[PDB]
Amino acid sequence: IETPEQAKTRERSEKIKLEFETYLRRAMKRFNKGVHEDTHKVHLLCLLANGFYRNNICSQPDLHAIGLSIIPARFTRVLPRDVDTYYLSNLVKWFIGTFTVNAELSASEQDNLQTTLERRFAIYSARDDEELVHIFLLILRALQLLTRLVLSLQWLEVFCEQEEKWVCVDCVHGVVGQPLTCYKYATKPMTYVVGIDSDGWVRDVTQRYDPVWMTVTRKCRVDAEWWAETLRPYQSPFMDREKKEDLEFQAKHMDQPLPTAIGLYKNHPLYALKRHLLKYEAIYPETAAILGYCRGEAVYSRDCVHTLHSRDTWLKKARVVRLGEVPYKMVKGFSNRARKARLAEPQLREENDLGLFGYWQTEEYQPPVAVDGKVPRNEFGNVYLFLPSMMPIGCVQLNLPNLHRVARKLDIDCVQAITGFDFHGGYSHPVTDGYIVCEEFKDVLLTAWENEQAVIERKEKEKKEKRALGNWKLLAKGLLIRERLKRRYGARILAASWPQNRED
Amino acid sequence: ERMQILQNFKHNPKINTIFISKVGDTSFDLPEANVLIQISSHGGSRRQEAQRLGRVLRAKKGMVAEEYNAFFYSLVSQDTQEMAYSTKRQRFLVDQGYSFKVITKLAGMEEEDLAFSTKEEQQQLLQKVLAATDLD
Amino acid sequence: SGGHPLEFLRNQPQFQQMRQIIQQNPSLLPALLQQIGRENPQLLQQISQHQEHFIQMLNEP
Repeated sequence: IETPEQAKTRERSEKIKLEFETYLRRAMKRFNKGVHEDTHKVHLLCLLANGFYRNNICSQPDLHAIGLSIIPARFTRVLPRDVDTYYLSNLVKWFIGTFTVNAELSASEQDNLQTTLERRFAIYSARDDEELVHIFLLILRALQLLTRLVLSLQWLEVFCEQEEKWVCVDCVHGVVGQPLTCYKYATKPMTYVVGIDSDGWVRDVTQRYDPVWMTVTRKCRVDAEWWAETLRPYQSPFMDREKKEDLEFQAKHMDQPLPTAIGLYKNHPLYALKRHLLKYEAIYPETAAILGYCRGEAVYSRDCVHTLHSRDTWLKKARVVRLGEVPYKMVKGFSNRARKARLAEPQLREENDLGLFGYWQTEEYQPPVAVDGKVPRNEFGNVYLFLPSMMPIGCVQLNLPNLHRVARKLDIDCVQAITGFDFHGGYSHPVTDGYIVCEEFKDVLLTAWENEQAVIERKEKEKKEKRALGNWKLLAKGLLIRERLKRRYGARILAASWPQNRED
Repeated sequence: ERMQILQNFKHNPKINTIFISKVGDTSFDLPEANVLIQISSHGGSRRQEAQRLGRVLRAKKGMVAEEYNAFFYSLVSQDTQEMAYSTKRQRFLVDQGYSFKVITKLAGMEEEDLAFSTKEEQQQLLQKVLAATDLD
Repeated sequence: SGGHPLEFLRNQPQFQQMRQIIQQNPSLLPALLQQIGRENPQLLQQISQHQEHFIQMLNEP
């Protein structure tokens, strides 16, 4: 009703303010969640360091000697290679009847863990389950047994060469070789399980004990890359042992649980279920055998499911689709007015077909060769330089500012080197880095470019002075001009000068 | 900015006076107007300024009955070479039957207050013009 | 030598208290969390790389 343009401007300002406030809020939320995740990672690292310290204390020779003295002669005469499940069960049964649980004993923080364990040996009483597990670990290490202390963020793992397997031992309930029982009687909800050997090497054994490892835990754990980098310094030198453990884990997890929940099937390379697949993924071939049914949804091979890139991005990734290849998958696109035409006509929303060609349909992009001092160009007159291998043979990319002007002065071909695209401003603006020129004419041109720079280095200060000179001249004239008028001067005239003294 | 100024001239009633340099001949579209005042001359462009005048002024509804519905004024300095330029230029329009009345006295200037009322202000303008040397 | 940004934190009294807490008794864990909840971008950034020096510092008696 009054200044509609002003009302529109006010509405746009309010919209901009709201957008900026939402951006600030989401940035703050991102920062807070990142801080929380890093705090959780640091807490996990602190628990890992505590496990390291406990394992290091358990490696003392005095504790091992005390345990060996306590161990009866019937157990000291059995070689580690002859240790089986029955021997471990008998040792656990003896250990339970030897040390009792007594939390009423005084616990001083000043007393070190080694001193506390020595006191427990002297009194044959355990303050808590942790002390009992530590004492049993010392007893096992007394016989020089290859044993690992396993903590959930506790029990032991004994390596038996008769089967070459890690058997779990829990002295709390007299449990030997029952990972399910250890999982049931473990600590707070299980997300990570780490076994530290006496030598200090750490192994991930969460798969063995957690039956929900492949469905829920896998998606609820820490970053795989960061955890691998953290555990890289402490990787066990026994590469063959690690390979055997990995093979055993794979054999255990090869379609053993067979879950039927739809949500577990979503985003899973193990299963490769129905529509839950991503927008850019397809099934190659489409005749993949059905691996099972989940509420009427067919299971396909993940090796038959592939992510497909577009021909344009195949070229960007230095790959060329084979000539005549049928586009395996047709998807939608998000682009300029070509895409925006879907908004005007709804019937073209699904008509937009983008061919995502597979890796089997693309061989390789072979860059051309410059001939007769001519730089090859694309359909748009430029060169795609997403990768160095994409550079045509006989061409060099030069990051010289104002090089194209010098090339045109020397009549030298100069082609922009497209390296990327900027999506700012709502459009994918191209990004170019340097100019692609013929190598044979490269170096001389460089010199000319340098000469051009030298020209600027010669032709800048001079011109500045020129401006100043003019200013001085102007200033002088100004004074003179004013002085001149001073020499001259230091409505009646206008209204009646020429055409009045005769008319009136 | 040129388009913004044109839109303001077309739509905003507060601004109804636009200063245009030589670019107003053919470099852009001239919005319909009724008063066109020519102060500076090319030097004898008898056809260029005539075409410019034809393009500036268009037919306006409401004043069709009156024989004077569009106003064009040419400010010419007396006893100068601008007189000869104007005389040479208006020959083409006179050949088309267009009349030209010479106005030496403007009625109403005495009552209305205008700039440079005092002669010393005109001296200041002379100083400013002389400061603009032959470079400009 | 292995010049790390954690070297200043190696002898930092607050970080010395942190490493002493992490050494044996994790009872005071949340308090350090609050510290890392206040402002510690350098600790967040530099703890991802070269954990050997960090763990060795944590295990210093």
